[PDB]
Amino acid sequence: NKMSPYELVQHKEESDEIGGYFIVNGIEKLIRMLIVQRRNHPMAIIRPSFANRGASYS
Amino acid sequence: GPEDFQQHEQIRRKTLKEKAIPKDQRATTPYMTKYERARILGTRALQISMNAPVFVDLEGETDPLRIAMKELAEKKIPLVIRRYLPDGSFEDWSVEELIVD
Amino acid sequence: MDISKPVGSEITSVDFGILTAKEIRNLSAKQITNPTVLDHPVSGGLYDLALGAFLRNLCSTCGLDEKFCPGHQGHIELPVPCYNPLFFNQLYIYLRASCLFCHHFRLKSVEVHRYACKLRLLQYGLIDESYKLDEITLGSSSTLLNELKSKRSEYVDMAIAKALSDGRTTERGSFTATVNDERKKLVHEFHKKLLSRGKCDNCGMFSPKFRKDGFTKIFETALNEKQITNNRVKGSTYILSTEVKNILDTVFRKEQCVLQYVFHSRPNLSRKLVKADSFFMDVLVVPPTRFRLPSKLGEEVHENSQNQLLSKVLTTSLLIRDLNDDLSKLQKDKVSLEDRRVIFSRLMNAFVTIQNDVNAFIDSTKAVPIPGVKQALEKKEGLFRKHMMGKRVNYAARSVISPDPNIETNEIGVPPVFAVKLTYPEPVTAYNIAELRQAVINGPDKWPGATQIQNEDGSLVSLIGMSVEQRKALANQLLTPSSNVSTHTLNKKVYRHIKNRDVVLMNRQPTLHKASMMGHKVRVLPNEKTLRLHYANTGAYNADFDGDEMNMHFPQNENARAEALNLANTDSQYLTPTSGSPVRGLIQDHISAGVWLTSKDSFFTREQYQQYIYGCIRPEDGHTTRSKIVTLPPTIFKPYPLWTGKQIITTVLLNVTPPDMPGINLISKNKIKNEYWGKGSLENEVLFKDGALLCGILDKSQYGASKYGIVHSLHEVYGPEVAAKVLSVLGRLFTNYITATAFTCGMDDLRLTAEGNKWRTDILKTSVDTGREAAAEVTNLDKDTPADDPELLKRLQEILRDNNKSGILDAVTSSKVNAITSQVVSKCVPDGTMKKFPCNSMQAMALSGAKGSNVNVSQIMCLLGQQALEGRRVPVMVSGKTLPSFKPYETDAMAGGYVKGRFYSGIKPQEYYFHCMAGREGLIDTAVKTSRSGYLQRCLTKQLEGVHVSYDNSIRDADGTLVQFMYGGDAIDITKESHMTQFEFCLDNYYALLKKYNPSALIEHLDVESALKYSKKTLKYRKKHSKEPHYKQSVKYDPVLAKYNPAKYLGSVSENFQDKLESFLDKNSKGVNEKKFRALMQLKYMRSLINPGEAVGIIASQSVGEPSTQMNVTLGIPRLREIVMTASAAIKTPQMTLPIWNDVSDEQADTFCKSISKVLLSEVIDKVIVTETTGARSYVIHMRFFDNNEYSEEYDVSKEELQNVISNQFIHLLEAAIVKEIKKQKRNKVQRDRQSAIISHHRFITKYNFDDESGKWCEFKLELAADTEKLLMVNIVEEICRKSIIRQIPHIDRCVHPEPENGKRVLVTEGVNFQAMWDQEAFIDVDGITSNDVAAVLKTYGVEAARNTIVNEINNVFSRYAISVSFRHLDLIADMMTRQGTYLAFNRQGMETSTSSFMKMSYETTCQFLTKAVLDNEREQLDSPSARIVVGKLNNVGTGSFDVLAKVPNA
Amino acid sequence: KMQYFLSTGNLVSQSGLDLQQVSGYTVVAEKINFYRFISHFRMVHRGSFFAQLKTTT
RNA sequence: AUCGAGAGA
DNA sequence: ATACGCTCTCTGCTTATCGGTAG
DNA sequence: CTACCGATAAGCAGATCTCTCGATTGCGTAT
Ligand SMILES: [Zn+2]
Ligand SMILES: [Zn+2]
Repeated sequence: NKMSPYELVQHKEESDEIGGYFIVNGIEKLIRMLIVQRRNHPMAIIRPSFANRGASYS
Repeated sequence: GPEDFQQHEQIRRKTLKEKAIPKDQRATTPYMTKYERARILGTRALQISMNAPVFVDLEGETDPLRIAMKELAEKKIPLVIRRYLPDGSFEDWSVEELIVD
Repeated sequence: MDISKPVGSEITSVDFGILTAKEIRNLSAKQITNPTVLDHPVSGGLYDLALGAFLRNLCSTCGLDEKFCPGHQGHIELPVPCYNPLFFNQLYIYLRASCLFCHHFRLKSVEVHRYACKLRLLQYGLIDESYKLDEITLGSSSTLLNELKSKRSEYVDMAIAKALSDGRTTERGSFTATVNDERKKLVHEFHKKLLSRGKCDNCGMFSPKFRKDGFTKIFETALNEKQITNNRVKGSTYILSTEVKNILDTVFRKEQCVLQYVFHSRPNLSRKLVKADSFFMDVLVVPPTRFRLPSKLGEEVHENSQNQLLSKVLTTSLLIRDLNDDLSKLQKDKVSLEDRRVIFSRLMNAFVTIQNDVNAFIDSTKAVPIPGVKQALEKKEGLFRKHMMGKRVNYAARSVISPDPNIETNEIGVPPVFAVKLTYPEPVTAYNIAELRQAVINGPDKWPGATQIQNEDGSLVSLIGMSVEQRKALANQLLTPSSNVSTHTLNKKVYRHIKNRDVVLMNRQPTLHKASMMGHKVRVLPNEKTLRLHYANTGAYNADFDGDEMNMHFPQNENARAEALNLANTDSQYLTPTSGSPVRGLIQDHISAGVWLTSKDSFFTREQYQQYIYGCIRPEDGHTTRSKIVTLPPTIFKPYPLWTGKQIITTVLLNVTPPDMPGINLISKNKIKNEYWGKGSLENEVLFKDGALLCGILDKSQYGASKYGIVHSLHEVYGPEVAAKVLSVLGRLFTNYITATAFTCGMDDLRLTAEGNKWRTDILKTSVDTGREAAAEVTNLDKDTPADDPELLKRLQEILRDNNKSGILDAVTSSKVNAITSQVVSKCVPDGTMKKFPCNSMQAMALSGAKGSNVNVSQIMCLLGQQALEGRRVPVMVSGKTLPSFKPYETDAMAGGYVKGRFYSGIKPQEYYFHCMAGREGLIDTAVKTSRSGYLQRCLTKQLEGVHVSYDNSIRDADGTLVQFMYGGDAIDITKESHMTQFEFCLDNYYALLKKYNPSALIEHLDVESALKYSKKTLKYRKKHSKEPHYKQSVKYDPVLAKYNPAKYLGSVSENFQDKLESFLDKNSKGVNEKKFRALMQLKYMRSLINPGEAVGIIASQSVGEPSTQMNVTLGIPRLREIVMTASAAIKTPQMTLPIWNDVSDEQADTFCKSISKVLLSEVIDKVIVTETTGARSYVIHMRFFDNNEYSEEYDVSKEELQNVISNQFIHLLEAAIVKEIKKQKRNKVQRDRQSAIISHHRFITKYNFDDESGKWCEFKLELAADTEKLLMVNIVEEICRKSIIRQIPHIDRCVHPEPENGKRVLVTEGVNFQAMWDQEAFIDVDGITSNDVAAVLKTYGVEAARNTIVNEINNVFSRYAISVSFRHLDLIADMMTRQGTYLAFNRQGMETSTSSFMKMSYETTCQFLTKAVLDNEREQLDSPSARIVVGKLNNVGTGSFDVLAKVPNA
Repeated sequence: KMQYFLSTGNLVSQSGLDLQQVSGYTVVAEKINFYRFISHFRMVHRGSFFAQLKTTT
């Protein structure tokens, strides 16, 4: 977490090893960032599927 | 039995004769089509590569397709094209009878 | 396929049938009982040794190992018969509409007999008889009906006997597409008539109904109290499989008479009775162990899914059998019924379970789910489309392609890695042992060598693990007399490597046309791991050398060798059949090298000239026709000899063109003007004379893929071989020239001068205010208004809110800024450039056509211009800012995406952002378009794969159905149509054309007088006539192509060709006379005919599919879908064009358009005020219109018509909407008389009025009951105002008057209604109206008008994108579509009426077409190409159109 | 279970999150070069929903 | 064998 | 501890309940 | 006065070039 690059090369990793990924079965994995709706904001929406949901639905 | 096969054979040959178009009234192209030329060359090459007697003189060549092309140039291909009409009628044109291009 | 093991027998046809339970019990090897597969195989299990050998266990049936055991079927005995999932719908339809009492159908017996007689007639080609039987209605009670049925039976018998006697049908019946359509329609109507019955007619005994809940379950409902009342005078429940089987067995054994014809399409010789046991599965047949071997993947052992489902069926069957023994205890012993009731309910549940298990084993959508046997044969991954219509192949290779100009243009460069693995079976002989023995001595490793030596008896010895001395011994014993008599008619084969003489077939996916798979010649190169391809093939394959790869198929028999070297080879495909244009030639470096070599500035000494000539042309390789290179006198004699590049071109032609022929006389142009060479130059005008380039420069237009260039002309005059040789020689020449005088581009090519830069700056300084001016024009504001005026900003805000106004603003601004861009580029190129042509290599590439274009040059050197996104400018955020940098509503061209920057100098960050937007859109569009048109080609080709050319010169489908009587009307090959109207070219090259045609050998085999006489008569008659319309003229003379065969009678030509030839000979009188020239041109027409056996259907499908990828009425792929993929009766944009009389002014035409176009009521409404008062719940719906002098002018609608529509339709619709909403919520005395009339006519109108003096208001009070809840009364009123029409003509949305294009003045209306425009003859030329809608024109004008509309529309999609597709393809498509008199389509709907069912089931919905083909016992004679490849028989099109016979010399 | 989620990408949830897709949540950080590796940690995805679609807005 | 990620034209 | 029973796409064909016309 | 045939609202079946790598059923149960 806080090792300087000298200690990082001493512990066999890399000079400027970066984080953000996991190791599972010796294969490195990353949880890819995804884009989602802005939180805590009511946004007006027009969508045909809203009317397709039922009857009398605008 | 034997008579049933005899009548089956007679019906088959009668149908064959009823389908054949005699040489005096065929109304197809006098030329040899590209497909006919290609298949006649391929079949003659197959035959000669299968140890058939040859008529033209070999010039040291060993490609059967080239020998077949030489025979077609010399009009020595002993083959007949049976052009089939849509209804099953057929005209038996000869290779020498047709004019290549 | 070994050619030394001939096969005598052949599969003539295959007929679908039903596997009965008796034969499978007879044919099976053993029954499978326990649902355990392994402990070693379980005896009596699925992997039993009677179903085939299994893992070194010899099969107990045939006693052979896993190699020699074909696998045998077994059967599992179902305890109860089960509903076959395939036939369940027919089972259900026949179960319904039947009498359980009388065991006959609930339809009248006489009507059933009528249907049976009609079907018996349709079994033969007797459509007319089966319709003349209907008019025998009695005529001419029970005795009368019996006599009528006897009359109908005797009529059918006599008609069939007459047909058999007179030859129209044999005893096997005549089954074609139209008789199939009639039979399907008759059977469909028979079933529909059956199912629409309520009470039995032979005995009025009401039968209980039935209900459906999917599969495996059929239930019946009980009659009602009033229904059983008739059942009281005639004197829910789960039905069982055995019960329904007994019911349908009785019905079928009673109505055999009609069933023998309902379940047959051709007469059945054996007269086998149709039985109801064929619809039930009492036995399941298990596929052999060979086809159900375990799926083992290393340690990952998995059980076969079929074994899983069969084991489940076995478990349920054994459970039922065990349940059948303890239930016997509760029936023989007098035990209570509760336990017996439980055991019986368990037995019923087990019946349902075994039925579902069988339905799972057969199908997987009726039972994540395990794929059954139906899913293995269903879709793209199914058995058909993945293992019969496309396969993996031996003797093929794949690699990356790299260019090579030192290889023949018809050759391929094959690495030694491929050349040692690929091999060809060459049988040894007495003339071949010279090289085959050498190859055997070489061995598998030393190219060229033999990997294997196939003995006479089929033994395949391998030389890989063999020593050199042993290989030499084998090669010495290679040619030996056969010691065995049984094998004395064979010779040993040698699997020698792929030499230089062998032929190979290349292919690059996607194969969008046949040109993308050609037969190249093999050239074994010494470096490895890349396929070397000339630059001529890049255009053919759409290939490239940035990572592209392509396959290399190696044919294994001399038949395929000849096919690839002659029919599929590279040089015989110089011209694409899509439009007849060439597709081969040099591309970039050769084009620029030729532009530099063939200028006046090029001079070469004697040694340089000789070196170039010998570099390009090499007689020892066969490149020279004279065996000795011949040169020319120099164009300069003093001070020292100097040749010219044009002399090098002349010498190249002189040495490759055959002698004893005149040189080419060609006059053409090139792409580089005469202002790019200076004042007075004439280098734009290419000029050949006796094969000597005397003027002009060779360009892209001459060598390359360009019509009427020197290479195309050489092709036409000297055959394809000479054009191929010329391409190869020019490739070698322009390669060696570019080595010594290399070509380059740099930074100085991209620079302008100081004056050019000042011009660009001065013009671009005028672009600052164009955006503001355009915005002011769009917002209807006077010019010279400030860019930040409040009213301008408000209007721009409105435009931002409204998408249409935004598009209008974008169009106007884009037009202005594109005008400015054009000013800049035309001013600054090439006048302002620093380095100029030909030194400027950038402009050299642009003008020469080697690479790039003037657009790219302008973008690099002047500016990038407007960035267009989705046909608009850059998107603008909700705040009016198109980017954070630009202030809201910025009226500036740069803000909207106008890039005043060039790639030479760089673009600002904002312009960089906009250009990234545009580039991203382009990448997206290319990614979509690369395969948006992939379904269309297969949809066309599935149906058109059999349409070929017959020896009658009539194109007709594979079965025999005639599509057209003559290909394109004239039987002219498109690849040979090029130089037919080139009469000047033919006159110039007359002597070489005569030499190539040789009429000396084309006289004794032709009739040269009768066709000419008939054509003269026809031309004379047509010249006398043709001043009268097409309907009034009497024919009296069919065109000469109809009477006389164009390929056998000289002079029989199309009316257009003859007219053009005569017009030429009459308009230019020019030493060879007109008689011999006309004779030569007619012989050329004879020799330009499409050969019998041509795959014209495939060619048309490919030529309408592949050009589609190059892509207010729908265009491109959507329109091609509407027309040729589904044939929609309702298209997105139905339009019909209306010609106008020449005496109608444009004002009158516009007035007619206004008076014809529809106008809704909402289009004259200003606003509506609803004053709702509940003080019994009323409404006062005041309506406000525009000014009369405004809406009457705009729409031609007056006060009287407005009052009429309001009084009649608007108020009525308002009342209807109000009452529907109310029901939904539960869950001047003339004016007085008018008001009273409206009140009386409508439900709850209390007051009414109208502005009878101005037409400005329509205020009427409405009232309702107080008990009703609150209504919106604004939304419904608005909807009603939208709905109600003021003046409309049915189906016409809007009639508009476009600008007169092509001279003619036409109107276009949205929506097709022909019979409604026939009434306006005073303004419309009623006999000239044409429409987009093919269905409407088919309905109101006939099949042929629909044919013309299809052709014109399917041509209008390509011709908008400047794509040329020959009308022969479109005519063939349309004549295949309307081949039944209806606007059919290319899909499974239009495919149903087809003789071959293999084709349809390979197409799609395989299960459905299989059930239909097995119910009718259809027998297809293996005619369609799909059926041929399913059964593995030689195709019918092309080289399979005939047969080859051997003339033995002994009887 | 966390290791299964990281190895497969499948979001096996008995209740379902507020997200649309159920699979492909974890990518394998490839090490072809440092440019690829560093760009793995700067990418943001719209979702697997829009890959199988026709609308291009 | 199946479904997920990605890559080449 | 272990073996074995088990939630945001495009068409076109087909079915259902309300309209009449006629014996 | 009811049977039969259209005729629009609803339901249901279906396709849209090559190549790597990674991952792989949950409990239950009777000893
Ligand atoms: Zn066996
Ligand atoms: Zn009955």
